[PDB]
Amino acid sequence: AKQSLDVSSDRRKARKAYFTAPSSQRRVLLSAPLSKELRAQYGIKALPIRRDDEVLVVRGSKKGQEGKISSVYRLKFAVQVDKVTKEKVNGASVPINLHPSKLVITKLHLDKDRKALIQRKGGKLE
Amino acid sequence: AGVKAYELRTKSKEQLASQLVDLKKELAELKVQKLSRPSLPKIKTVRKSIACVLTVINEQQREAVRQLYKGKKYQPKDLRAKKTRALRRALTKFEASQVTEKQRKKQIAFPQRKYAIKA
Amino acid sequence: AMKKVEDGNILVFQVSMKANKYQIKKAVKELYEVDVLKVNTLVRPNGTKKAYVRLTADYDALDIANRIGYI
Amino acid sequence: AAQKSFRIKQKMAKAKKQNRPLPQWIRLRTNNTIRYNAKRRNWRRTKMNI
Amino acid sequence: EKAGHQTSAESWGTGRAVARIPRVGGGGTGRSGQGAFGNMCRGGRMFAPTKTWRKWNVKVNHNEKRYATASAIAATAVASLVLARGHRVEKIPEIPLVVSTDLESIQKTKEAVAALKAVGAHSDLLKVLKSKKLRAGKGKYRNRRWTQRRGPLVVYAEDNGIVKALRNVPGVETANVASLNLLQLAPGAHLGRFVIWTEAAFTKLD
Amino acid sequence: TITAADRRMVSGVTEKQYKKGMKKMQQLEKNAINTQIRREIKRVNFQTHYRDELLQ
Amino acid sequence: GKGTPSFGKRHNKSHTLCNRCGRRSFHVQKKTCSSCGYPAAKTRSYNWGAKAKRRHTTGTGRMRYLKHVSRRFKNGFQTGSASKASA
RNA sequence: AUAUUGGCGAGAGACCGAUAGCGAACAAGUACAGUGAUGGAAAGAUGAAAAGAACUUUGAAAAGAGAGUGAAAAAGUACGUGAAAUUGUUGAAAGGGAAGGGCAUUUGAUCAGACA
RNA sequence: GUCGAAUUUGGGUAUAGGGGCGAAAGACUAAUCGAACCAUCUAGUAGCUGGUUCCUGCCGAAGUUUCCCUCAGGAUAGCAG
RNA sequence: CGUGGAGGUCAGUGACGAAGCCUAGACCGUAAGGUCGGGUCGAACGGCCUCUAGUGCAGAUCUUGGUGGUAGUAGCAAAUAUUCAAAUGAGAACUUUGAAGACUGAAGUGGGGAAAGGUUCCACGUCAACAGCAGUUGGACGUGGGUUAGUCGAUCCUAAGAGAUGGGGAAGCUCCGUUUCAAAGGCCUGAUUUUAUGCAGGCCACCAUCGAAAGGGAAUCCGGUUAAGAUUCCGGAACCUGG
RNA sequence: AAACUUUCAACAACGGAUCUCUUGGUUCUCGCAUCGAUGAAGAACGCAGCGAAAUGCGAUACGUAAUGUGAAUUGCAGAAUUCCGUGAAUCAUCGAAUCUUUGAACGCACAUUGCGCCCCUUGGUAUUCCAGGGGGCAUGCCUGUUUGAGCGUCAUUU
Repeated sequence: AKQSLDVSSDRRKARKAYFTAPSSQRRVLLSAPLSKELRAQYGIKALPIRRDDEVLVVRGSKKGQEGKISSVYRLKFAVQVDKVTKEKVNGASVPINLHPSKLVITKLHLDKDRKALIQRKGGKLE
Repeated sequence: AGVKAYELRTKSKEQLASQLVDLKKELAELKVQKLSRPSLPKIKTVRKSIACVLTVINEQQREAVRQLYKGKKYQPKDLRAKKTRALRRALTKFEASQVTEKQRKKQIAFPQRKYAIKA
Repeated sequence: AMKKVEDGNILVFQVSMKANKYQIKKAVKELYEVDVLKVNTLVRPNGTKKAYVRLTADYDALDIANRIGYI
Repeated sequence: AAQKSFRIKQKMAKAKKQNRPLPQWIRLRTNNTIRYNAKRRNWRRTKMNI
Repeated sequence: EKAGHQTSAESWGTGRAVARIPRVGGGGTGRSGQGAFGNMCRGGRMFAPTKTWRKWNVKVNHNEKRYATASAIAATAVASLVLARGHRVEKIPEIPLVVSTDLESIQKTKEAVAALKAVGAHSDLLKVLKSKKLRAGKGKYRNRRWTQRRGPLVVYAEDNGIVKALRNVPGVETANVASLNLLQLAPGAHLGRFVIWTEAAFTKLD
Repeated sequence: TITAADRRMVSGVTEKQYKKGMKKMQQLEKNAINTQIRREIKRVNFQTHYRDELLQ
Repeated sequence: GKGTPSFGKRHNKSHTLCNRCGRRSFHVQKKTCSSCGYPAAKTRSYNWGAKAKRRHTTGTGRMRYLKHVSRRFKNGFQTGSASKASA
């Protein structure tokens, strides 16, 4: 159980922290797990989602599908994969808000900073 | 777009004054075009640029004044440390440890000593 | 407004509240290059000030009106 | 009162510019609690008391 | 203690044909004219507001407090009262259950649980982990949310890493001979927990 | 000019929703005005000092 | 006569807008605001006003200055500026 | 060492659970009332997700009626569950200045248990 | 009824609560006047009126003594559990 | 017996449907109440040995909220009064135009302002609500546009009064008083032709400020113009003040 | 015999109880010392590509700089090179600035967007009139400076 006196077990405060988090605090909340493919590759488990990652849906009605994130939507705690969508009655298509804890990242989008991210965390990266 | 702040610092005082008369004519153009069309989102960065030039103009002069009051008493009140009014009364560290020469001897003669209890 | 510009040779501006008829007559000459007979002002009941600037007969407000992009 | 002081007239103009309903696009926003304009004032209902 | 009294409410008296409790004065709002200050009124104070000088703790004679924890210790023998709490003891070799002291030096949670099972307490280790249910009250948003049963209690004379080893494994608690809480020897005031005595704790208990 | 109807277009609203949307605002006010007049008529006619023109 | 016919003669404002609290408590003939107290140096309040304090105390406005003092305290009332690291 | 119903930052409970808990869980000292000092509320909840009803027809329209979305419209922005007063429809019975109750059995409707 | 004067009335102004003002009626002082209005002391005090929330079993009264500025109330004894 | 929470236990029940609600359906109990069936419903909850309390309602001219009977009833009756046709519209006793008939009768039911309101003015669209009938009309609803000054007002002056200063009381909030027991101030130019203003004689003693859109007061008229502004805008003809 | 009244169940109404929730309250414990003439607390008026209010801000107006993180904001439009980068963002952090008219509020007033004066600079054929621009002009008290007042007072002298 908890030891430190600086951290809270209060359910009211946890749910207050979560729903009130600013954007830069939510980026860490939206971490998604890497595949059995990549975690032997990059030696790392999860990463904060980014807009261009390629991803596979491992839970829900959309299970088994895959695509590339269109927009990471941080008000809704949602990520929008294109190739996962639902069509309205009048033909306009609408995206399916997914929660990245239910996804798996197949291919990363690497920058200097993203390379630096995997640096700190114990990776190797080719 | 918008100006970058660190690229302006290199510019001289009187270039920026010319830079800023250009950005002002821009709005007088972009506020005429904003009543001919429904929306004109471009007008945001041009008036947040005028604030990025005025920040550097004013930043230069204030550290041109820090240099001509440098290293001497009585500099204008808005260049002084701010702190808080209770902490600007606040006898300075030099007027704190001020001690009469009587105790100054007493301190030196009998200061507090370190010791321990074993054997 | 535009019916005076194209008729009575009068430019109609939204001018700042702090400005008086001396500062207006001076900044019309400076920005738009013109010469002014007369300035009349009123504070609109949204809380802003309107100016009726009547250029001299040496000019045509219609000629300058469309130079800054409205007409 | 047909011949006015500027501090009054400046307060008539602030109440003229709050006199409009909600803009519609506000309702469409995520987590919107707001429904209608609850502070609408009317010269036939509540006098603003200067 | 200011709750409900923040109002200025006078009784309207009589003769206006409504009950005589104090009515909020004023107008134009719709709070105005409604009863106040009573315990029978909406928004008024309660009957007998609770107050913090209610006696909370309780003194118990230190000799009687000791009288109880020497019954709760004599009650962890006598197998029949252990079964009456649960505590599947059917498989255990005998009771009291005295383990070699080396259990006090075990450094790891993985190594500790392997020891309790090897002793034969696994039956009661499973009684927990099967029993976790939500709380049936409003105490679920008061941070009491999850409930469960109480596995064995381990008693050690000297601590080396054994308290942190077993602290994660659910429902299982550890105490020193020198302490022996009653709250941990008779939960709910029901005697006879199943206690695991280390050797050095079972001599020092004398 | 831009005929503020057109502003509503660009803003992400339709000249259709502007009816369906505003008529839900037009009526939802009444449920304030119907909840005020209902609770109101109970205690409003209570009057502090009333002379009772004659009683005998 | 003391009722609805007399309520018709009532058009002249006794009070006008106050500059300090802007509440229209300002009395025209006494030249005094009956809420803040202007033009008195001190701000009118009373310990029997327990609500009417809670209305106007500090924290019910913008706090254009005090807002930042607790932040500015924990740092030590620093001056100068931060330097840099990387990335 | 002591005091602290303010301030800042934290952790907690055998506390209240939207008529309760602060007056205020919501754009609450807010809307509103008064000349003023002052007085001062009401107001939480679709769904996992708007996927918030395209398309057809009658009607001037609101909507209706079908199809459609959804695990469910017995969730349609009057939206979780949806009680009681009270009401409309259908069915049953009753009725000579009230109605309603107790004991008793007949008549009508219903109910098991049991046997076998 | 009175209607050229002890007239009628607008605005400015002065007088504020045991105070003001009154050609006087205890009149008027923001529908409040034999002491205004608003908040606190205040959940003022009441020997006086009203109310006091589930079952069932066993037992079961008193309106009388003495004293009290005591007589719409208490102490005391008696009856009762 | 029942209710809201706490400790224990039944390795209790539950999206294969918890809780709740409706149920002249069944069972147990002397009773408070408990157990089951069916219907609606959707995420939590009980039995028992114990702990604790903001723990049980039919009334209090009880609090809050909702709703009845009365009842399609009381009434929607002052200010003389309307009618035909056409146009619009889905719809006309009520909107619009014409035609009639009337009325206020200039101490007006007209043409303008003061206090007060604050956008009610004007245009276009729209008719859910409001207009105690109706409504295509609206002082409503949604969107817009509109108030132009050297001369008109304020601004200035003082009235009745208010109110700093100097002082004087008062534990103090503040009170007295308004030129008062006050060292209360800046002018007119001569002296200067190093330079501008030293030094010069004389003076003048009223010595804050506030206080009137009806009192005092520098000066503007005619004609035309707008959907809505004009002694302000236009054209013309004047005038005042400071320099 | 219908209507009608009344009782009950069904489905549907009017109404919002009940149950289940909870980014709020409430009480107790722990740590901390931090408002303002260097203009506070409060007030008014303004600021958005489309905002009425709430939160944010001040004509640099939902923010400017700086710093960290490292690719959004999102109702729609938009921006895209700003995407292996001195760099997205209603982001955190915040040390440098801005800070309208006011307010202890200070040139004097203030029911007025009234009325001054002084110094520097600018225009109009102007040291004096008018305009524009920048910096000023409160009271009490303290230490010092300079200029003074008084047969209060000591000398100097002629």
